Amino acid sequence: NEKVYKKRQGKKGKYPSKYNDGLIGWAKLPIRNQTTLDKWYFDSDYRKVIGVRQNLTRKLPRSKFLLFKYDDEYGNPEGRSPLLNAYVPWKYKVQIEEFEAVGVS
Amino acid sequence: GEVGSLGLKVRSGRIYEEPRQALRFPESIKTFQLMMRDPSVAASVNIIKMFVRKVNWRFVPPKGKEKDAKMIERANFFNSLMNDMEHDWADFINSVMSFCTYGFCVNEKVYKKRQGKKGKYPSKYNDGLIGWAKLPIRNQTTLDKWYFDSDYRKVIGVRQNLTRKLPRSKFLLFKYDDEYGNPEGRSPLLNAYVPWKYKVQIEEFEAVGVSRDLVGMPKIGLPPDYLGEDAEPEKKAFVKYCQEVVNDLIANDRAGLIWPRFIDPETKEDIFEFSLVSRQGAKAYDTGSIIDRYSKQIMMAFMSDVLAMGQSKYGSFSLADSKTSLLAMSVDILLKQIKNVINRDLVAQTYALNMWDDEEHVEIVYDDIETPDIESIGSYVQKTVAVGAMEVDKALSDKLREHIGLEPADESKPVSENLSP
Amino acid sequence: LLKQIKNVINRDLVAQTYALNMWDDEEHVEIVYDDIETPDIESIGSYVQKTVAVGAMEVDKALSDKLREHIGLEPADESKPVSENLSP
Repeated sequence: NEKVYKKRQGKKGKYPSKYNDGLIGWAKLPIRNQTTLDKWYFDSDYRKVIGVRQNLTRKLPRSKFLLFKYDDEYGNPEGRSPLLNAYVPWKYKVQIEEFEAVGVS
Repeated sequence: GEVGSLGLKVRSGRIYEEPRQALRFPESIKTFQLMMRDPSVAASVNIIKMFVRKVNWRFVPPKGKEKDAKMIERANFFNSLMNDMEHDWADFINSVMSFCTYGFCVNEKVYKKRQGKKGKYPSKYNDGLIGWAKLPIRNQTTLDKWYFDSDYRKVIGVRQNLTRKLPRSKFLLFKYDDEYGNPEGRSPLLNAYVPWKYKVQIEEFEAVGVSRDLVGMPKIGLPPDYLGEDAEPEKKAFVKYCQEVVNDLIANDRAGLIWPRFIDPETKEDIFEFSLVSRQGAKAYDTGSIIDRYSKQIMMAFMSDVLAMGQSKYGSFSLADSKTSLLAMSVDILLKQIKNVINRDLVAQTYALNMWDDEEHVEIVYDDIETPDIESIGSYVQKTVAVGAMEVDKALSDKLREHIGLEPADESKPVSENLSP
Repeated sequence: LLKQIKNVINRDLVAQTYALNMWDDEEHVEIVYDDIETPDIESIGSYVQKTVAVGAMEVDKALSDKLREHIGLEPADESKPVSENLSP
């Protein structure tokens, strides 16, 4: 979620906002989708490299976004989706269901 | 003196304890991924990780000297610096929780100095004190060889494949069931390997069998002269229509058939033969019951019956309760192991290296996974204090109130009397 | 999962908001979450009512606020109390 910071509070424009205490604030993206991120930029020895592009391309730096890790184990950016440990039952369930429907037909 | 040695296997640096080739580090990693693929194993080793990552940690001075200002300020500094790490404490617990999948997890301590920020590892507390940052972390599949020490006694050192060899005192080792002092410990998957293999085999056989259940498929019997290339164009059209029937026929409402038929005068049998393929037997073994039995055994191995059976009224997830479940007790053992490792390791290193050099150290403590049965605690207190016995003090008054979920009452703001009866 | 988001909050937006706006204070401001559903009042009700008459609990504004918030109310204003003329 690439953070976008609205500036001096005060109607003005760019990303309009209530309050006029001329203080920094947030607006717009977040947003973002997982099908756009192509490459994750590393950092020398691969230690602590939280940066990725969004491939036209919109390569973003490390400190510009929030990343949420589900079951981060080896400190990999993608983490581990809960769907990972449900692949085997699903694949078995779907095919056997599909054989049943064909069988009735 | 150590007249003997706890020589475990010491084959070629790699620990050859496990007599099965598959479950040794070069291939044990794959084997563990394969077994992790299984649903039952995944959920059983996920609930334990769940329970560990559920509780939080807060540094506490020892039983005595808890009123000393030095100990209190040391606890405050320890907690603040724990929050000062670039990876949160919960993230460290996450990285450790590879614990279950392999039985060990290395974590090289990377210290840090505030130095008024402006450094490699920025901080937020300007005191110029030593601290921790970055790794921990580390991967189990990278460690190639474990370096021993002469008589094999107390040699916790390994590489991470000039070289990248790490020293003994630079990383923490979290072993599961260390009995022979083997660095890899013993992953819980080891005593669940066999039921897993049986279940996966039978399940694959069952899936293949379901796939090849060709009972009831249409079979068309044509005379050999029909099949060919020199066959008359009409016969070719006949075969083509039979192909269309085979590939398209369903059980819709206009389902039917008009087949040619001719009982040959000789042999008294029809030549055109349309029928459904039929089997004259039944499968010997009932695979479903077998797979259910093996799944039950797998859940028994990790003592995670609550996953299938459900929450029973004879158990609970509260350690402090008298009805603690077996799996909760295992989680307690794991937490105690983590606590002891942390205490003898990095806390001691920070206490010594940073100077100070005080005999008494500060330990880390953990709360309960779930609060005990509130009603039972209330009943106990009511039936034991109104007679005397337990003396009411500040300790009970804060313990029960935090069991509710609050923090010790602020006498500065009591409740009004007007706003009451 | 809820705690995990709170942990990402450490380096991320609030720290960015705090640091960029300057200030540079040691203590930070943290985000919290409420409960998914209200706890069972009957156990809570049985607890307090049968343990304050013996002692243990020290009655506090926090106690009188959490208990009243469980129903769904807000901390009572002492300025206006409930009347007694009707209360028979």
